[PDB]
Amino acid sequence: SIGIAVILVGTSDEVAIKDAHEKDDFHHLSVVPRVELVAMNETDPKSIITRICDLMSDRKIQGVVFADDTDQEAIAQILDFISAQTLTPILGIHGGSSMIMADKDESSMFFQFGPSIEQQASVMLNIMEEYDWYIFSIVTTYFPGYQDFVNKIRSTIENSFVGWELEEVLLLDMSLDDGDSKIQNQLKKLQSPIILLYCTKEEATYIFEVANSVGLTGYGYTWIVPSLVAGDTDTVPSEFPTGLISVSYDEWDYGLPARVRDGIAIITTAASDMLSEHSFIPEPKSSCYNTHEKRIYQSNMLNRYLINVTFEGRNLSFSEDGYQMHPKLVIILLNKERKWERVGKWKDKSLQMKYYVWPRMCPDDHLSIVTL
Amino acid sequence: IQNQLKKLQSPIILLYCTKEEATYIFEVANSVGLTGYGYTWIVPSLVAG
Amino acid sequence: LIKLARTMQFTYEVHLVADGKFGTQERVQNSNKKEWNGMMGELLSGQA
Amino acid sequence: KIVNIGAVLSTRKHEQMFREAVNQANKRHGSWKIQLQATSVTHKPNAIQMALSVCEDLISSQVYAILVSHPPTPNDHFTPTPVSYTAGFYRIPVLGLTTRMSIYSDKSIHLSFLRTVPPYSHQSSVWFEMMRVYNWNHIILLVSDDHEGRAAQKRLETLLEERESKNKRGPKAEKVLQFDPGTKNVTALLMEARELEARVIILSASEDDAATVYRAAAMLDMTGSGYVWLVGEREISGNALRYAPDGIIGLQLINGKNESAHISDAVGVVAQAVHELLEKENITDPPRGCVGNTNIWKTGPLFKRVLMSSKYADGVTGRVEFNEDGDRKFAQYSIMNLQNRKLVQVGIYNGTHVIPNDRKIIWPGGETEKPRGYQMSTRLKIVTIHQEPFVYVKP
Ligand SMILES: *[C@@H]1O[C@H](CO)[C@@H](O[C@@H]2O[C@H](CO)[C@@H](O)[C@H](O)[C@H]2NC(C)=O)[C@H](O)[C@H]1NC(C)=O
Ligand SMILES: *[C@@H]1O[C@H](CO)[C@@H](O)[C@H](O)[C@H]1NC(C)=O
Ligand SMILES: *[C@@H]1O[C@H](CO)[C@@H](O)[C@H](O)[C@H]1NC(C)=O
Ligand SMILES: *[C@@H]1O[C@H](CO)[C@@H](O)[C@H](O)[C@H]1NC(C)=O
Repeated sequence: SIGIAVILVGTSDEVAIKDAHEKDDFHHLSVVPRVELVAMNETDPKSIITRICDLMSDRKIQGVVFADDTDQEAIAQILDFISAQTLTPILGIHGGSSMIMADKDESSMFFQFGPSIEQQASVMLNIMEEYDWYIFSIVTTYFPGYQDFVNKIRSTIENSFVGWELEEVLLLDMSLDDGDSKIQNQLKKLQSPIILLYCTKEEATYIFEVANSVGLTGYGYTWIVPSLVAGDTDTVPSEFPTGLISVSYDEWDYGLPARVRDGIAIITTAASDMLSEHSFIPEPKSSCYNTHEKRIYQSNMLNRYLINVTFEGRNLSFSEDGYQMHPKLVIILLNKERKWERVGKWKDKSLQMKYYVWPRMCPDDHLSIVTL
Repeated sequence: IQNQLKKLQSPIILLYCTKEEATYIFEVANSVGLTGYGYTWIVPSLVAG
Repeated sequence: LIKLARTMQFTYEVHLVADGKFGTQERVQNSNKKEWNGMMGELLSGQA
Repeated sequence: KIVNIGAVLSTRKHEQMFREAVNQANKRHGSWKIQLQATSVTHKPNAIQMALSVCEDLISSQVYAILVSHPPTPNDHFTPTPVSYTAGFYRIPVLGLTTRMSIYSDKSIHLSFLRTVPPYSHQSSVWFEMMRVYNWNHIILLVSDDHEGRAAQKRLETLLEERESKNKRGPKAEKVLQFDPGTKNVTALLMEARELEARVIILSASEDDAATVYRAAAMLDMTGSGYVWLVGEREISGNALRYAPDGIIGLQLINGKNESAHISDAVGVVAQAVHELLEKENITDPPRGCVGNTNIWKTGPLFKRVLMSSKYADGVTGRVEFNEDGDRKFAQYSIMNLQNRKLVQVGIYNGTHVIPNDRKIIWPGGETEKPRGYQMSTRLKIVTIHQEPFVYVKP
């Protein structure tokens, strides 16, 4: 009996109680996919701590799968700390937990469910190299993750055989709102169509109203943002210029029960590939991490076998820092109706989208020429 | 029209208006950053002279 | 080289290149990093 | 009103110290519009139950900020984390005293957190200043692969990346060298480092690794004359001195682990901030309770930010002020030396002034002149291609 638990908190997913029985197709590995399910209303730290280690103390939970919402990544930190303290592979999968922590802990076994930063940067570069040919600028505050975002696209810029003329990157000290007007003069000095930026939501509002003050919001431009600027909503604020493009996770069609099944399969396939090949013991814990963490500390960790697991015809391996190689991404844009229209899919560095011509929304040029 | 004034990608601009209008236009060109040294302005013997 | 060294107090050892080619830029197969070929590479890598 | 704070320590006598300190704060500051008061608890060997006791603290009082020190345990890394996670659920600004690990400064993981001491990362600024002083302009940078190492490396590079360009170029790292924590037989790395021009290296790793590389160099004698190097603070303590080559350069914090002055400074600055907070617009509560209330303290960020910008008057540790991320600035540093199996203050680093005001530095090989690095190679290595009228090839 492999202890797999599913926790759905503050959610509306009662019908998923039937979704667990869809895991009866787990005969391919033929190792016990023993599974139960729990639930809960509104959540705090204390509730989570108590509830989960009560469960693991009750019925020998080998692993657990989380799912919640309301976007308070504090739970994403809490679950990681728990994982570290108990040496137990948990797998948080939904909007609440699925917010990538940059630097997790060492003794953790967390393995979140979503895309990194560099992957978003590479998708941006693919989109750009399709039509608009130059990374004409990068304007970013120094919110964390800063130095890596620039480094990734720069490393891809240099290491290519096509044009890629980057004009200038320039940060801004948003913490003191005086010199931003001069740096925004210099932002007008970004005489360049395709600009890129990376900051928080309120910073995006501020920068967009400033670019309105210097008129860079016009149609002689185009903007791109990662899956952090306002993507976590269907309510766009003001100041957001239309035509704006982003790249977010596919939270619009990817089935929550499909997610649950995927995670269940993940843990089961891992347990099989560990035991059947070694006949080892993924020994359960006596209690939640009260005193006896030492007896389990001696056991070698199956994380190596949890890293690389396929199933269903999909490569679902992670990286060492807990994010998906080969995730499922989509591209979205802000049309005139101020609603996030879904445009393109992405898999294996491929792109499929709206027809080969770009929409090029309205605020008289760009004739269309025919030949043979 | 001041966005279009930024669309005056051009060093030597000329203008002709009253004094208060000159103040207004100059603060606007400050708002769109055309007051910078990538420019030069000329006025007739009516603006504040 | 002899005259230059006598003028500048060197000490050295000469070795021919490994693959005869002068040098040009190339993106190798089964990777993304474009690499300097041949002798230029033997310089830029650290071998000379 | 009755505004409350709290902290978790390990002495249990600094409990009474902190009580007397907040007593003084009551008597000292303000025109008595409100009252101030606190409550202290202590650590425990279970991390989970420790966070639980923090939740108990947070229910037992409408807390306004929390403080915490380091217990006598050596697990310095993972001790002060659970309170920060538990508070971030409500953006309760928390202030740290006796921890240095640089993972904490990340504004995206411990989004509500401040401290009274700069972390190990900032240690590189004094290195850069010493480099400017003694004109050493070819430096080897040997570091570990922990997040700490990468933080130190990134900070040092972005600091030395002056390159303004509107005699010669400024000091520049010749190369860097990664290195895996806890591993033995690093000799392969030192063997690669040996044949460079530079005669000066820099190290930053844990103390056991320091001992390992010290012995490894002792086998290869990168410790002879002409070689000089300098380290952080934890490379000259514990298992270090038993293997340090006589004459290295280290440094330590001016005050260090005398946390009582820190207690005083912290309570003073928190009081100074709160008596500027309470009037703004809509404080109205901290979240009473640590259960059921699944919402955030709607004023946390603003109180935290104004606490950050709060320039203090004068503490037991001089004028204290916080960086753009909540870390004490301008703190002093004291340069040391391994004066033949002994430590000695050879100069003090006053904030930005470096003050060599002592007898004499003694460099490793036993010499007495400040050596220069980069004894440029006299031997060269030349490549050439077989081309008839310019280079002939004959057996
Ligand atoms: C899933 O993808 C990863 C990475 O694309 C694969 O790991 C590669 O596996 C091949 C073996 O054929 C190695 O040669 C590569 O070096 C691996 N890549 C990396 C980055 O380590 C993995 O094999 C894939 N698994 C499946 C089932 O497709
Ligand atoms: C990873 O998983 C694949 C599954 O196809 C397997 O063939 C391979 O042996 C595993 N390990 C590595 C290192 O690729
Ligand atoms: C291990 O240490 C020995 C010291 O005798 C050394 O000769 C050897 O090269 C080292 N191994 C590696 C891989 O560096
Ligand atoms: C801490 O410092 C204060 C003054 O800075 C001093 O009075 C006190 O004795 C010190 N405590 C210890 C333990 O060194």
